[PDB]
Amino acid sequence: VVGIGRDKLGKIFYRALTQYLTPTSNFSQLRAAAVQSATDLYGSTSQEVASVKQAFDAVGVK
Amino acid sequence: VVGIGRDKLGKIFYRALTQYLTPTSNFSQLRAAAVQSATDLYGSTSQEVASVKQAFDAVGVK
Repeated sequence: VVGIGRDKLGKIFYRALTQYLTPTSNFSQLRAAAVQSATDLYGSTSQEVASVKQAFDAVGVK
Repeated sequence: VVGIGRDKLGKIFYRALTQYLTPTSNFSQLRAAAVQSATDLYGSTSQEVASVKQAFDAVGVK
């Protein structure tokens, strides 16, 4: 699973938008925002961060 | 009114990244990707689409 267990990504991504993201966002801004979000929500010793990272990998290159 | 609960938001963003997004992505590209994910998942005139849009809309104003 390329993002933990789909629905569980919710917390990370929502936070990544409303706290870490900008109106003038690119792909990389999202990446950092999402990793930071995961790190804060579930700790960084977690596969939850690794899963956030994994999402970015398979973007168009499925 | 993010009427789905942050946990549902995860389903969307996995699909948004891996199936709908580009390597050379931007905020506007992501808007569509997430909205479209939510459409596929929960119908078009859906609270899921409403909650997704709202996230992007808040970010875009500050």
